[PDB]
Amino acid sequence: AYDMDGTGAGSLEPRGIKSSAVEKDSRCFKVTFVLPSQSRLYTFRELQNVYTTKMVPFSSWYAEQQRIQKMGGKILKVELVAGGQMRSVGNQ
Amino acid sequence: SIVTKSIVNADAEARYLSPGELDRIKSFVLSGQRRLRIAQTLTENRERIVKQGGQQLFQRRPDVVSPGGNAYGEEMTATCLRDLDYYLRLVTYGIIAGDVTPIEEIGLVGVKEMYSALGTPISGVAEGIRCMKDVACSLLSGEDAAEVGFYFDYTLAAMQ
Amino acid sequence: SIVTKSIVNADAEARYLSPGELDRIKSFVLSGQRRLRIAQTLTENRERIVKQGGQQLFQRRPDVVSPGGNAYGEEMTATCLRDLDYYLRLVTYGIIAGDVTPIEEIGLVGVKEMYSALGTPISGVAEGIRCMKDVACSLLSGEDAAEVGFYFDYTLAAMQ
Amino acid sequence: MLDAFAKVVAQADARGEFLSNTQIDALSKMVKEGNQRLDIVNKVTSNASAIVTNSARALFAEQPQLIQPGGNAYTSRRMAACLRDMEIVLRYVSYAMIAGDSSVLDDRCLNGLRETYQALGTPGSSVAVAIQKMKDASVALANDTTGTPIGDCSSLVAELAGYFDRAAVSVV
Amino acid sequence: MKTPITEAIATADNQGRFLSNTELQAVNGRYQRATASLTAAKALTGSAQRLITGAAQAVYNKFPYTTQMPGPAYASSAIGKAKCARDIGYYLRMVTYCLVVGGTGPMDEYLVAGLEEINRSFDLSPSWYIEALQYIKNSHGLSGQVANEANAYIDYAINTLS
Amino acid sequence: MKTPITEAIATADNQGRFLSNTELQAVNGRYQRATASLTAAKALTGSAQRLITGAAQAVYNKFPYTTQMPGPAYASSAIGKAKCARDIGYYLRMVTYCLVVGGTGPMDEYLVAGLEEINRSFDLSPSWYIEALQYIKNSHGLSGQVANEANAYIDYAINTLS
Amino acid sequence: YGFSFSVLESQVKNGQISIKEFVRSLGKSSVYQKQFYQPYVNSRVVELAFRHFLGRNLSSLAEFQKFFAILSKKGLTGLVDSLINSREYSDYFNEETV
Amino acid sequence: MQDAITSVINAADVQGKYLDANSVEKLRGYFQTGELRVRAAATIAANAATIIKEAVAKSLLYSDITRPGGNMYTTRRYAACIRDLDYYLRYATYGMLAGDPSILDERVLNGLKETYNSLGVPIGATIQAIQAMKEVTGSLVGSDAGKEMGLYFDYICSGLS
Amino acid sequence: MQDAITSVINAADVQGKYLDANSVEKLRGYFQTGELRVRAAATIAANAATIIKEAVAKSLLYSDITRPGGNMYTTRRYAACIRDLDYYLRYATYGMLAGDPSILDERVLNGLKETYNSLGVPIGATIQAIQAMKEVTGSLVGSDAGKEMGLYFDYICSGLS
Amino acid sequence: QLAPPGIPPGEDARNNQSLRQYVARP
Amino acid sequence: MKSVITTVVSAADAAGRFPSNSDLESIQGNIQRSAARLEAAEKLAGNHEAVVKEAGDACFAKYAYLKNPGEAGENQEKINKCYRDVDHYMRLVNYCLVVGGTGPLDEWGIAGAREVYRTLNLPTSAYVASIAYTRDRLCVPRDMSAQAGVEFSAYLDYLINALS
Ligand SMILES: C=CC1=C(C)[C@@H](Cc2[nH]c(/C=C3N=C(/C=C4\NC(=O)[C@H](C)[C@H]4CC)C(C)=C\3CCC(=O)O)c(CCC(=O)O)c2C)NC1=O
Ligand SMILES: C=CC1=C(C)[C@@H](Cc2[nH]c(/C=C3N=C(/C=C4\NC(=O)[C@H](C)[C@H]4CC)C(C)=C\3CCC(=O)O)c(CCC(=O)O)c2C)NC1=O
Ligand SMILES: C=CC1=C(C)[C@@H](Cc2[nH]c(/C=C3N=C(/C=C4\NC(=O)[C@H](C)[C@H]4CC)C(C)=C\3CCC(=O)O)c(CCC(=O)O)c2C)NC1=O
Ligand SMILES: C=CC1=C(C)[C@@H](Cc2[nH]c(/C=C3N=C(/C=C4\NC(=O)[C@H](C)[C@H]4CC)C(C)=C\3CCC(=O)O)c(CCC(=O)O)c2C)NC1=O
Ligand SMILES: C=CC1=C(C)[C@@H](Cc2[nH]c(/C=C3N=C(/C=C4\NC(=O)[C@H](C)[C@H]4CC)C(C)=C\3CCC(=O)O)c(CCC(=O)O)c2C)NC1=O
Ligand SMILES: CCC1=C(C)/C(=C/C2=NC(=C\c3[nH]c(/C=C4\NC(=O)[C@H](C)[C@H]4CC)c(C)c3CCC(=O)O)/C(CCC(=O)O)=C2C)NC1=O
Ligand SMILES: CCC1=C(C)/C(=C/C2=NC(=C\c3[nH]c(/C=C4\NC(=O)[C@H](C)[C@H]4CC)c(C)c3CCC(=O)O)/C(CCC(=O)O)=C2C)NC1=O
Ligand SMILES: CCC1=C(C)/C(=C/C2=NC(=C\c3[nH]c(/C=C4\NC(=O)[C@H](C)[C@H]4CC)c(C)c3CCC(=O)O)/C(CCC(=O)O)=C2C)NC1=O
Ligand SMILES: CCC1=C(C)/C(=C/C2=NC(=C\c3[nH]c(/C=C4\NC(=O)[C@H](C)[C@H]4CC)c(C)c3CCC(=O)O)/C(CCC(=O)O)=C2C)NC1=O
Ligand SMILES: CCC1=C(C)/C(=C/C2=NC(=C\c3[nH]c(/C=C4\NC(=O)[C@H](C)[C@H]4CC)c(C)c3CCC(=O)O)/C(CCC(=O)O)=C2C)NC1=O
Ligand SMILES: CCC1=C(C)/C(=C/C2=NC(=C\c3[nH]c(/C=C4\NC(=O)[C@H](C)[C@H]4CC)c(C)c3CCC(=O)O)/C(CCC(=O)O)=C2C)NC1=O
Ligand SMILES: CCC1=C(C)/C(=C/C2=NC(=C\c3[nH]c(/C=C4\NC(=O)[C@H](C)[C@H]4CC)c(C)c3CCC(=O)O)/C(CCC(=O)O)=C2C)NC1=O
Repeated sequence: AYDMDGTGAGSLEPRGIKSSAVEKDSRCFKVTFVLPSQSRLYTFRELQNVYTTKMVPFSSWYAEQQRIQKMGGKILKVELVAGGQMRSVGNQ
Repeated sequence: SIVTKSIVNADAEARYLSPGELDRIKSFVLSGQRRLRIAQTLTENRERIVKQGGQQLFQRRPDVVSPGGNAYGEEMTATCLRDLDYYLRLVTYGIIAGDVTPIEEIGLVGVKEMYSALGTPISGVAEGIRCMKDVACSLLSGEDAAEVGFYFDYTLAAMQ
Repeated sequence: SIVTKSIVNADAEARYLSPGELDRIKSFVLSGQRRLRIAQTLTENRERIVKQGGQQLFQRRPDVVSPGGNAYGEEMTATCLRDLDYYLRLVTYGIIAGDVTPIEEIGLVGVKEMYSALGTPISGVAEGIRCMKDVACSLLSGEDAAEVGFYFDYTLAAMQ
Repeated sequence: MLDAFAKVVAQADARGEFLSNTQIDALSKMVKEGNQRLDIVNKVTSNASAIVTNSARALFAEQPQLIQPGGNAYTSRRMAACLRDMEIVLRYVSYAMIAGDSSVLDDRCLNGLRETYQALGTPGSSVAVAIQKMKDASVALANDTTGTPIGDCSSLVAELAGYFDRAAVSVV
Repeated sequence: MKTPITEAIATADNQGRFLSNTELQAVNGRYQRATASLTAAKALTGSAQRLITGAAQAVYNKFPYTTQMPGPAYASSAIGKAKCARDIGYYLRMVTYCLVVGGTGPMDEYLVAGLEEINRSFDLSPSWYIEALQYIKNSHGLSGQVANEANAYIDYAINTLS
Repeated sequence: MKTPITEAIATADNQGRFLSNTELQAVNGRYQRATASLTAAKALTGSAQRLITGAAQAVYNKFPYTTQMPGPAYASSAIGKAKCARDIGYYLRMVTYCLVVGGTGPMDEYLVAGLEEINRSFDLSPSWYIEALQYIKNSHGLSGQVANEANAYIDYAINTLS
Repeated sequence: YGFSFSVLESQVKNGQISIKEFVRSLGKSSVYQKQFYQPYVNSRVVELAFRHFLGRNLSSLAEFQKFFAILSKKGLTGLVDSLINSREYSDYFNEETV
Repeated sequence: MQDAITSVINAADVQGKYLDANSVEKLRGYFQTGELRVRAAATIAANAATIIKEAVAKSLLYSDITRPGGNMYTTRRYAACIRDLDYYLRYATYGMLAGDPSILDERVLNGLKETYNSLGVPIGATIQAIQAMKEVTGSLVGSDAGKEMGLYFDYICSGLS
Repeated sequence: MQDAITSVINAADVQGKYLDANSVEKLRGYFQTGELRVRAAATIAANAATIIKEAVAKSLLYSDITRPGGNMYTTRRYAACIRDLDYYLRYATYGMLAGDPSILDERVLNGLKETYNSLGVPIGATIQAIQAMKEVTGSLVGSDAGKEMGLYFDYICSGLS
Repeated sequence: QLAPPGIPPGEDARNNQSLRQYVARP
Repeated sequence: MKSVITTVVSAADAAGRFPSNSDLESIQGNIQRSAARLEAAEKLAGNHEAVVKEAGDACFAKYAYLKNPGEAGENQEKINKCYRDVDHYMRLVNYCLVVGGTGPLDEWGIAGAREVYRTLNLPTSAYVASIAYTRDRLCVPRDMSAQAGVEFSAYLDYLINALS
């Protein structure tokens, strides 16, 4: 279901990205960032634009924001376009 | 509620609501008169449902209240009953919403992280909700006790 | 049916069924007595529901039966009514299954590929099902006509 | 048997009180409803044969064990007595709708009807299904226009549903 | 239950008296007639499916509209054709019950009492059942006093429908 | 005869008292509704032959066996056709009598008392007379409360036939 | 089969979401899980995920157990989000290349 | 994404209090109209294609956005419209059932007027299409149900403006 | 993935005929037990962890698969068991509601015995765990409900054998 | 429910009976 | 907007008085009469495209000479404008039933109409053939209620009395 079942350290599925997203979450951000690949010079793949602006969901913004810095990216701006704040029920 | 997730179900599928979805929103709102009566019973029985709820909880789990238990002393025992007042409140929300969606994103999502991080035995708080369930279903008829008890055991399932 | 996709919904989410899902499987099976009566009405009225169904279809779309129409002659007109007997049968399945899941994977998924590949005007067969709907809802009360008509218009929606 | 107007007077006389001005205006708006109440009673008696014979036909389709040999509604006399009880209950519910009070319905239709069906062995839960099938067959026939002017009859149809529910819990 | 046995008991019990020879003679006439009655009850039973399926076809050949009209009251679908042959087997089963008992008692309570309220409500026509009972009279294939005992309870049913 | 006037007299004469305001209001309501009922009866009278020829033809279209089958009960010959347009005119005339009087009185005394006995004897079907009455309910051309008064007595006769 | 994701072709043709967003939403769709999730086992679902959202087969045994336990605990919506949010997706395809 | 019950529970929860008489008073008001909304959402599902065909033919069918140079000329651009109008008639149906317009701005309104300005879609003709679509929707569901479904159409038109 | 209603509709559809008296006769039989299955699936959802804790302690807790060298020694291997037993108690709950074991072989049974042989998982101890898990499940849901839930456990045990 | 047996509903005689002279209905 | 409010707050404002009991009583009539006149505002709105279609062709069935060249309805565009104008007059009658008086007719349709119909050479008798056909197509308890047919007709022949 959601990503906070009871998993933490020392648990059977591997220790990973745990987001505070509810059941079928409907909140999503509008993020903007550059993310240079830092791996094209030994792989020699084709080049793709690294400056992107896209709507990521609340269910997986934290994983994406945690990963964009993994590969040296810089986050220029993020906002919560869709969803409420301090909302107990209704994020579903 | 059943209205909001029957929508977001058909929302994701790029379609409207089927008869299977619209004959149940219909069936739920005619059920709404009976739901408020059930939640009205638990609303002003929280004095007995909570206090007798913590009654059986300490008789079944004296460790948590004994010296060394998490709810030891005048202080923690008050908060020991405070959480039961919380979860008894969320069950009143689930009965009126016709689903554990209110109980889902309040008191259930990531609950093991909180209680593990508070040092509280999560199995102990599960025992507390079960003791409240026998008090709650003892206050209602058989047709209602299949509902009010029905939301407690979901909270029991997610709390372990 | 409502039972099988309420399961596969909660199946994918790694969880059991909520009260919102189990109070509707419960609500559907008590509805099962009334569903078989409704499907029993359409079962042995297919002689009139189909033949009067193709009645208004040709009066509203004489092109399809005129010389050059897809259902021209003694042959195609018989198959012209055969498809209406199919779709009238699937509506009896959807009423008993409480959902268009039987109608979904039979007669709806990829239906435009078939009728486009047969040369049949897909809008014409949509007109045929609408003519059957007025005959079907004329055979039942208002409480039932909100269901039997309810499955036809879903078939109308997916068929265009 | 007393109607909705005499129910107010019967309560005021046991207090020894005149009717106050907020009680007369609650009775002057029952007169204002008026024609809408007689339109409901006209619509459920003009179709009174069709309400019973359709709800009966829809009751043995859902419960086919009633008309099997050994069922409670298998013979000519036991089938005719089944359609008879539904016409009696529908008759007294329309008496309570024109009165505005369920007094005539439980005075002389519902007193001892539960203990009658226990004596005969009639399944009283299946009799309640038949009252509910007559309920929505006449609720749906109350709120269709078909010769009436357009307006709000929502509180009177909710009142008519209450008499059908009172008869359906006083039978099992 | 109109039996010759129970009409004798009810005659003596109306005046609070024992069974005299007025009553023992009435139940003597049941026993003399019971030989011909019990042989008709076996013959109508043993050829029941031939008579039920034959008489259901006899209604469709005289009233062809009952297999063509749309509605729940007619035998145009397979549901209505199954409820038609159910009724013909109800009429034949009552006739063999009367031949076993001796009098027109089983079909009075089980068949005739309440019947015209049913045909008026469910829009069933009693001329269909007269035509079906006319077939069983002409085709049970019996003779003698065995046939006269069987034809009397068939003609008793025709007079109630007419 | 059942009338709002005579039912007020009969409920006071049964109790043995003078006509109070309980009874003066039941005949006041008969006088308010009398203007709608008398326009509904003048229109059904002046278009009677159109409604009689049309309603009889509306039965021969739904039930075409009634113009086919031999026998005295059916409208096959010209004699059975003349006895059918006479039966429709009896049902229509009792409706205009009930509108004039103000209640279901003339069709109780003259038509529906004994109606199920003369239908079963002469082998007439009540479904023939229902379809003849559904035509008049759909073809009188009345509007509003004038049609509410006419369709209230048409719907009353359909309930006794069914 | 005349299928349609008009909302997703909307939000990708305008550039409101990436191809990676359009691919992830396709994975959590119900026309997908009816196709490649319901008829199979969680074991077989993991390998069929790699052929679709990564363009390659599983590599090792530990790469199975990491991704089986995720699907074991979060189902389809937890598995496809754990592939689309990996680094190996981003190195080959970030936001624009199918 | 909150319905009327979710919004009532949120406001009653956000103060930490139980559902008092005022919170349940609105909830009873929503359950009374629960029967009206389903039948309103019933017929709208049936006549979805017919309503959109009626709106475009009544508002912007023959105007010069339809002709060459207008904003709706090419078949891809015309086909995007009825795809686009389908969401307005669909999401408005969701707001009519949920009894709360939170789903509209959550999933429709945000980034919408900022998107049409990017594409150059005329907001003026868009609102009149929705207004005409609101006019036909009051035809089907009736007066009060049209008042309910119409209450979310102009919510889209207001924010999209 | 078919329930009892889906299987009844399929067989009645596969011959192209309507739902006759025999097809509806079984459907009425399924609707009669609809009330029993939900309450059976209700309590099983509540006592999911308790049932699995009871089965392993009653069947294979102290056997030498639990000790070193046994098939369940390491904590990863022990933790895989209760994860693995959770599916059997969960999918059996789905079969109990759907009234048809098609979901089991569709999503559990296929490639299962062929997988345990690969890992070297003892099929003998697995079935006895499910048998013990079937025994405790009859405790909670009652006799006839245990007969229903038990009817799908041995279906897993039969095919897994 | 209803009235008790025989009692015409609405014409009860114990409506505004005083408590000091009230007699319990058998 | 000549209405029931804007006569009692236009005469009180010219007098310089507060709304007294003579002016609160006038809006009590706006609660009893408006139960009927909004029903004729609702039936006319839900069936407007069939009323003008049934009414606008009676302009051309009676006067068939309009399709002659040189006359008013001579081509395609001028026929569509002639059906447009009867939709306008049927829209202001829907606006006048929901206002309460003849406000949207006396300001928006009537005032200046005798100067545009003479300048553009439109026959104003052709307009009242379409409106008086709509008054006589009105079945009183079938179209609407008995009272709502009074309110809808009394704005219709007021519009006829304005154009003639
Ligand atoms: C003796 C025979 C007799 C009757 C059978 C009734 C029927 C009846 N009802 C109304 C009058 C009415 N009837 C209704 C009723 C309804 N409107 C609806 O939309 C619902 C479908 C239905 C509710 C049941 C309403 C709302 C009015 C008020 C008229 C209006 O405001 O338009 C009138 C006319 C009153 C008038 O306009 O002056 C009559 C005669 N009254 C009688 O005297
Ligand atoms: C001199 C002192 C004196 C009194 C105090 C009353 C005491 C009293 N109350 C009631 C009677 C009653 N008392 C109540 C009381 C209540 N209703 C509720 O729902 C709450 C429990 C509570 C309001 C605060 C009710 C409902 C009845 C009616 C019982 C019935 O008719 O079934 C009766 C029976 C007779 C009757 O019908 O009135 C009597 C004797 N009478 C007296 O003469
Ligand atoms: C010609 C002059 C004229 C008036 C002065 C008003 C008079 C008036 N007020 C109300 C009636 C009312 N008035 C109020 C208003 C209030 N109550 C409160 O507690 C608040 C202090 C205040 C709110 C501002 C309420 C709540 C009602 C009852 C509900 C209602 O009828 O709307 C009623 C209906 C009930 C009745 O019959 O009395 C009338 C006629 N109407 C008129 O036609
Ligand atoms: C909002 C205002 C409004 C109205 C005034 C009516 C007006 C009206 N009635 C009819 C249509 C009709 N109107 C009538 C009624 C009658 N025919 C007569 O000659 C009698 C005078 C009267 C009996 C009461 C009939 C019988 C029809 C159908 C056949 C016909 O066109 O005459 C039509 C043509 C479209 C249709 O078929 O409905 C129109 C516009 N409808 C509306 O929406
Ligand atoms: C506010 C309310 C309102 C109205 C009442 C109308 C009134 C009106 N009509 C026309 C304009 C017109 N009106 C007509 C109408 C008719 N000629 C005929 O053939 C028939 C006799 C008749 C219709 C049945 C025609 C043909 C024109 C165009 C005149 C022209 O082009 O010469 C114009 C000039 C501008 C234009 O529309 O082109 C105006 C103001 N318009 C409004 O906005
Ligand atoms: C590694 C660097 C890094 C950080 C720090 C980070 C933070 C971060 N904190 C979040 C939420 C949150 N953070 C909090 C925190 C708090 N509430 C309080 O009252 C306190 C003041 C505070 C705790 C100290 C809460 C309550 C949420 C949930 C908000 C919501 O559900 O709306 C979220 C949203 C998604 C999620 O949690 O799954 C992110 C991404 N991400 C990162 O990559
Ligand atoms: C259960 C879902 C389902 C459907 C609907 C279905 C349709 C179907 N329609 C067919 C033919 C046909 N269908 C039509 C139909 C029509 N002509 C018209 O004018 C009308 C618009 C329309 C009918 C209302 C005609 C004319 C043919 C024969 C075409 C030919 O011979 O080339 C055929 C080929 C012949 C056959 O095997 O029957 C199939 C398979 N099969 C299915 O399994
Ligand atoms: C106060 C007004 C009043 C009522 C309402 C009333 C009912 C009443 N219903 C009866 C029987 C009956 N009632 C039913 C009705 C049903 N059984 C079923 O299976 C169905 C579920 C249901 C209706 C469809 C049947 C079948 C009988 C006959 C029982 C028998 O003869 O054994 C009897 C037994 C006498 C008889 O045969 O007529 C009475 C007295 N009596 C009254 O005085
Ligand atoms: C043991 C004594 C007994 C008798 C006599 C009896 C008759 C009987 N026949 C009935 C219906 C029926 N009877 C028929 C029979 C026919 N319709 C035709 O067109 C054919 C010509 C004809 C066959 C000869 C049909 C089609 C129905 C169904 C009518 C309906 O359900 O509306 C019904 C209505 C309730 C039901 O469906 O069971 C009764 C009570 N029931 C009894 O318990
Ligand atoms: C004023 C109250 C009143 C009523 C209701 C009434 C009915 C009535 N209709 C009769 C006959 C009849 N009724 C019909 C009518 C029909 N048969 C058909 O085929 C058609 C479908 C249908 C007409 C539409 C026929 C043909 C007869 C002659 C039957 C016979 O002579 O056996 C008879 C037999 C006596 C006679 O020969 O005149 C009576 C008493 N008589 C009355 O005085
Ligand atoms: C669910 C909330 C939501 C909305 C509303 C939405 C709109 C949206 N409308 C679009 C285009 C468009 N929209 C229109 C619409 C119109 N042209 C006109 O003249 C009219 C005024 C109007 C119809 C009412 C057209 C023509 C395009 C194509 C533009 C182009 O190809 O440049 C696009 C570009 C991509 C695509 O259509 O695939 C998006 C994303 N997306 C969303 O997620
Ligand atoms: C939903 C249908 C389904 C099933 C049943 C399933 C089973 C399954 N069981 C596994 C392992 C395992 N299963 C067990 C189980 C046991 N050891 C014992 O002694 C007992 C007899 C038994 C417990 C009852 C163990 C110990 C492993 C780990 C094996 C290893 O690490 O080598 C694995 C390897 C990957 C992993 O666990 O992450 C799969 C895929 N997969 C499915 O999709």
